[PDB]
Amino acid sequence: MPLNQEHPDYTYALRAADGRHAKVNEQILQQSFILMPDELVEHWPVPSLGQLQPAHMDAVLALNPAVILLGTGERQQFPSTDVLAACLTRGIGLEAMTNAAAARTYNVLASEGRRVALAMIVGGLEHHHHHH
Repeated sequence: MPLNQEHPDYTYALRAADGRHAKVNEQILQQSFILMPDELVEHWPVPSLGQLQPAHMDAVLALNPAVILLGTGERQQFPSTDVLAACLTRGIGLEAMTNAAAARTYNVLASEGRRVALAMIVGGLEHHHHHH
């Protein structure tokens, strides 16, 4: 018998990440969130990496992953070198990509079965821009 049961619920799948929005199954997220093969962490109050610090990634470090895929939506920017220090010492593979690219790498790692932390930041919090 498959010994992976007891309220496993339904396996969430990422359908499409455009960079400003993220379509998780049928859920449209427009913020920053952490997806892992354990649960979905919607609560990540870091919409901009200008506040990105191990102190706010502590929750991520507490989960203790092997590789962390950071999606910068469509606005690619690298995390503070301060963050890299904490990652390097633990041996954490922190990768900064776009949501489109991260979705591909996450697919591979999901099939590998290795603990990957998918941190998606979608830079699409705004609405109807200026034209009416």
